[PDB]
Amino acid sequence: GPEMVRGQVFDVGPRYTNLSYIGEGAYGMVCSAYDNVNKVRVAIKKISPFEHQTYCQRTLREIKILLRFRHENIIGINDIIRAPTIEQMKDVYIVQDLMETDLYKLLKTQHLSNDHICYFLYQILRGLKYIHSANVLHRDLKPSNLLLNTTCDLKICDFGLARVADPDTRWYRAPEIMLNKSIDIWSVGCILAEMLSNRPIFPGKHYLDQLNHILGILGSPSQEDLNCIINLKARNYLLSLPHKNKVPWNRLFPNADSKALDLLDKMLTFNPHKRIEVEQALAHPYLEQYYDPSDEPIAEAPFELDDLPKEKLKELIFEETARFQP
Ligand SMILES: COC[C@@]1(C(=O)Nc2ccc3[nH]nc(-c4ccnc(C5CC5)c4)c3c2)CCN(CC(=O)N2CC=C(c3ccc(-c4ncccn4)cc3)CC2)C1
Repeated sequence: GPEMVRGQVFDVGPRYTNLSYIGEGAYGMVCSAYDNVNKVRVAIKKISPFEHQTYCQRTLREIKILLRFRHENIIGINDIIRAPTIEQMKDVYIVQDLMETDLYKLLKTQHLSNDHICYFLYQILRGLKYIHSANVLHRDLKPSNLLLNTTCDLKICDFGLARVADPDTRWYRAPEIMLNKSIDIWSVGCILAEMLSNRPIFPGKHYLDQLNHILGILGSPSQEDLNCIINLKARNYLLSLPHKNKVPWNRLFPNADSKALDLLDKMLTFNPHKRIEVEQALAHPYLEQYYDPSDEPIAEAPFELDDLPKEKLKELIFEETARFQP
């Protein structure tokens, strides 16, 4: 009865037909499909998380957040398919917009132009404005989580790690998280850097090597950065560390644009309190030809702690997808 992709039941018909393998990952499998009802191309992805709570946790964030968000530079959810009773729900099928590819695949095939880089960056920070304006952190910004259509339109995906802000992949992890909302800007910076060099800038093997890469290019932190840390054991680590001189951006990036390296700097500042916020990164000279606060929306309804048994999450998951059932 049901369609099937690489020996994987896709029980999404009769509405969704002509299914085609796009990719896979720990999450599940993603597919291109035809919506026979709205007569348009979509992406369906089959998730099977009900065994372990952290899967249930990521499933529910993904759904909660994306249903609640509407933005031009954020992948929405269109429809969601799941069994009509909670006992029999083993899988969720989340239908979203179809796109051509992600930034990860794009970088592996082409060195981009300052034209491609200025626009992509503009759209990222645009997306991020909405997200932060909802008091919400993505927490996992990176190339493979920025989707592209043939029109060079960029959309941000995967809110599996999303949280509400509340001060109480490694290569894009901000330095404060190896020690103890700006954490997104550091990712956006590391992404800017990769788009410049077609190389990940800070490719650490482990959490300590990650720092060494970071301090390798920034040099050792200043007095006031060290202060604004308040972790002692962490800070004690940093002190124990041989002095390393700041690399000027333009020696790592010779053929790169003067204005962008000025934005990268304010983006990759060690001190989280000093680092540029989205609002301003937008207002930076490098994005002068794009920056338009009229055309740069903010969440109308800003936002939720769920460390619960996988049975209550399965309930909430069922509850949140209810709106798609007769
Ligand atoms: C990176 O974007 C990939 C995830 C993302 O959304 N993909 C995605 C979404 C919409 C899309 N439209 N068009 C394309 C598309 C079209 C064409 N070419 C591409 C690129 C060439 C690849 C992409 C596309 C791709 C896939 C799912 N994910 C978010 C997610 O679904 N959630 C967060 C994580 C969850 C989860 C993770 C792991 C497990 C689990 N792990 C181990 C065992 C069991 N379960 C369970 C749930 C479930 C909920 C981010």
